[PDB]
Amino acid sequence: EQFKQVFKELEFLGWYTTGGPPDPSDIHVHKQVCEIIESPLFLKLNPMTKHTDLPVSVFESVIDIINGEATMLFAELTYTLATEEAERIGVDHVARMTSTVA
Amino acid sequence: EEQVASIRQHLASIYEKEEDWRNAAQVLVGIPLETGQKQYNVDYKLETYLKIARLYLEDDDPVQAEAYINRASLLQNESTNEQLQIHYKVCYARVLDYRRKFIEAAQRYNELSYKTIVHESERLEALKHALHCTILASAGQQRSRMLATLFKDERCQQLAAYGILEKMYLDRIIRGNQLQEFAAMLMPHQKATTADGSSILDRAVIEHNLLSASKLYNNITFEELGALLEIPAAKAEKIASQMITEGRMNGFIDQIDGIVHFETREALPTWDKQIQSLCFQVNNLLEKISQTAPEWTAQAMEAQMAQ
Repeated sequence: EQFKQVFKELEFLGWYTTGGPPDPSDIHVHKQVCEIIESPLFLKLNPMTKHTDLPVSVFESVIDIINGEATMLFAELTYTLATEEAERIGVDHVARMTSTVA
Repeated sequence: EEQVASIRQHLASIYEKEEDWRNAAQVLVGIPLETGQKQYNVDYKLETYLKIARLYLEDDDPVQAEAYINRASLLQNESTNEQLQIHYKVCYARVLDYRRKFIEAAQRYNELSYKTIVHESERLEALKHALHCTILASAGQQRSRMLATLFKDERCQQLAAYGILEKMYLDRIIRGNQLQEFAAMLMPHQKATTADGSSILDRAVIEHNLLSASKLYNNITFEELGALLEIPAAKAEKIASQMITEGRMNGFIDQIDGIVHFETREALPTWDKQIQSLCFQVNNLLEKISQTAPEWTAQAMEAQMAQ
């Protein structure tokens, strides 16, 4: 209710969290989130990583029937960084931290 | 009386067993609905109420049946062992389907398709009904969410209508033969045909094919837009003008030579997009190289960074 006042065209999409691989706690929380929105996205950020790539991972819930019960699993998605000149300039200025053609 | 009614019950059921639905009109008065003064068990009354629903469905009177089952839905919540819920859900989904409320029936059937109590064949049948009701539903984003949900399922790959759900969700062109097969496999009550025929499904498929052809073509002639949608050229021009007018497409019609123009993809933004795609390919190729040969990749990285 608060944020609908400021951003009118923006809508709920999913939730995010911090950790490693998806966990049963995450798949339990995803059910409560899915109770609000039919297809919520899941975002996981690893604050302590060891690779040389961005640790952000995006998942979507896929339900399945197996062994006589319904199990909900996570399918990974591929994301791309969005484009905006103001956002790019702000990000570059923040990253750098110190003639007009030089 | 209880025994007197029961004795005729099996006889009437056996007489109806001949698959005679014409007699289903008269069987309604043969059932002892209110003749007893005593209030029977809740389960018996609910079972009678539910069995009257499918009988009236064959009698083609759903308008009163909707409120009739709605008022019993309040008492249906309680005094259920296991199968009352399944029967009530199936009957409600069927009565919603028969009332041309396709989108709500699709959601109900999708929810029904996951209950584990019923058999696997029943689950597949519920999924098939949900898919058909979604496809027959009215255009909008609501139906789009259900289409995406069905597409994410895999149990839908073994249905006969998957080849049309895939093209409906992904914005492809549905040819004539696929639509003919889908219509042949449909039920008579689902095949609505407002006013002069104009079957609603046939108009929606045409309007979807025209919308999907706007992504493959830069500008298409009337004589070949009609041959792509399987309609006369005048009809193609009329439908294109109708969709362009209100809000449903982008483009304009030139009537002199005869051509409808979609978006034109200005040169410079296209150049920027192609630069983005080429750099994306470079990044993906580097990631693949780094992943399929880490030991050589580390040595290669530590040969120009420290150079």
